[PDB]
Amino acid sequence: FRKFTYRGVDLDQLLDMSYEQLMQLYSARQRRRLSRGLRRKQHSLLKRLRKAKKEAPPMEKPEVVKTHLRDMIILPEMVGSMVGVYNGKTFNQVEIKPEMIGHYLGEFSITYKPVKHGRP
Amino acid sequence: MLMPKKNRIAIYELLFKEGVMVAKKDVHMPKHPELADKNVPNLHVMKAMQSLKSRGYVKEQFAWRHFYWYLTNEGIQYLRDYLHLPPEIVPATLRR
Amino acid sequence: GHQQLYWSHPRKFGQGSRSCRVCSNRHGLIRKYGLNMCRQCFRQYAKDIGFIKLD
Amino acid sequence: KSYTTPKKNKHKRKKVKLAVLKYYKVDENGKISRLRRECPSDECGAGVFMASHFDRHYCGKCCLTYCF
Amino acid sequence: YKIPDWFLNRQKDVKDGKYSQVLANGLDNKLREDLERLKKIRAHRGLRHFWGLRVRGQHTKTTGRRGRT
RNA sequence: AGGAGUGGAGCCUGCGGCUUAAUUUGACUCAACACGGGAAACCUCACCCGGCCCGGACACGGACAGGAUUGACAGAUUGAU
RNA sequence: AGCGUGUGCCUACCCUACGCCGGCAGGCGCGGGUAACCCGUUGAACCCCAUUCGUGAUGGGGAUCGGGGAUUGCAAUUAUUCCCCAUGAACGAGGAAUUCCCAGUAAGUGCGGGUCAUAAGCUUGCGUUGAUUAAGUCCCUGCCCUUUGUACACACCGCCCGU
Ligand SMILES: [Zn+2]
Repeated sequence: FRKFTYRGVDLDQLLDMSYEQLMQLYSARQRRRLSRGLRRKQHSLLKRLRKAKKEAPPMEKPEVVKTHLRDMIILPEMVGSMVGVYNGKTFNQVEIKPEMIGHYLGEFSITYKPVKHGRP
Repeated sequence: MLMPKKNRIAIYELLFKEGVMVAKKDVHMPKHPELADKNVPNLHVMKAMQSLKSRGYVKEQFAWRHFYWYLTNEGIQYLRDYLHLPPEIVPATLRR
Repeated sequence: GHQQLYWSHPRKFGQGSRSCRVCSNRHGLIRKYGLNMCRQCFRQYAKDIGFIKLD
Repeated sequence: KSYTTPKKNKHKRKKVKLAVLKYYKVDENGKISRLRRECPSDECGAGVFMASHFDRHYCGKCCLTYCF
Repeated sequence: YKIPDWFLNRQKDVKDGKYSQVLANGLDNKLREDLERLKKIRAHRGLRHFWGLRVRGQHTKTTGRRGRT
């Protein structure tokens, strides 16, 4: 029930505010990726992924597009999505939160099983 | 082996002038260094000369990273048959 | 495209930018004075370079 | 060999017949009447036609799409 | 009182974004809602903090002997 | 006779064991264990999950310019235009 | 102080002074060097001088942990690296056992090379300061030699007796 904000501004403003100030809103590591240049040397799949998140289904559960990417910086443009990133074998499904922003998608997916121990 | 025609006859005419060429072993190299005037590969070139090895027209030595090819007189008359030239021009190896 | 996907990892940097100039293996390279050639072939052909046993 | 994962077969181009006889229209006169629009670019020659799709015509080695 | 902003310990907080200091109880509280924030957002750092293992990305095979009995 | 120590505490690295879809393998007293010049984010890679290309030179026999096949576009499709 | 290193066939990654911005890591211009010339008189560390500290797990020790900022690269999450502020655990000189060492030697320091796009807790060298103890033994631990016995020669992991 509590309102959500990111450094004093609200999610409608986040979808209203653009990249040249999203760099100063975000941290130094995130903005260094944004300030490196165009997303076309290798990030053509990133461009088609933001298009595939820009296409809008009607009011139901959000569309499922599995991905082979773990170095994605998640943006406010595709919050509330339905996505599973590649883990080497399968796809871990995580519903996109509004506090989900600011991190990596491959950070939020577990890859190795937690280690159990029986008898040596 | 979906290789073109004009590049191969360019290789053949530069073979008929001098019957020896050198080529380094590098599959990941799209351009020949000596034949920089036109767009030619290298892997198709070395596959063409190992096809000439399978036919029995040259002999092959590989020293460090470069393939070496040597022209034979039976290879010379094969070049004369394939290029259809009269027997009046000879490669410069036999000349003085 | 296979012809455009065949070179997707550039070899501008890293260990893959160079290999041995004799045995063509990417281990034990000597970048000092631009030898760019592995240590065992270095020991095999070190006498032919001019390298001597003095120390 | 036949493994657990089935192998998708390669694109078997079906051998069509009388295709080269399908370019121009045969009439009483000797004039030509082709059903494919010509290629005005310099990448593909003047004798190179387009494709015959349902909506838009496509080049060959030019790989150029001219919409309407 | 004209101090530099970079000299503070906590800069650009996720709640407000303004530069400020923190108190001892405030530091303990801020660390603890960071703890269940990571636990409820279900991240790898949150699971590592929940299991009590190394979260900064180091080896554990030889070191870290005082983890449990 | 001594000196510096190690083995004790924390930290880096290797091996064994456990775990893992995979935790690739060699090396077990001197004479293996900061060794393979091996400080592995991607290539390294030899390990697992996934998808294409042939790089089947060729000898013979079925097919031949009337076509033996590669290179691609609205869109389901992994992972990619 | 001294070994050094310093712009590349494939190849594109060189070493830097000077002048501004910023606490800082770093950012932009500005020259030199294919090298005793330019970095560089390589103003290195240790040590010395003058305060502060006062036997208290403490101003020792900096493991662990949160946030912010910079560079490399297509990409840093399973922190690549660095900088700044907070966080201050174990540790009061370590049992059995065990290693290296005779003069510029051990040891305390720092600097180069390899590793290297980013790069040293590893290794190889360089340099500073610089000792205690001994000119012997076979006790331990191994090696070597002589003599002696052999019914052993594939050689004690040997040959060989009886139920
Ligand atoms: Zn065309």
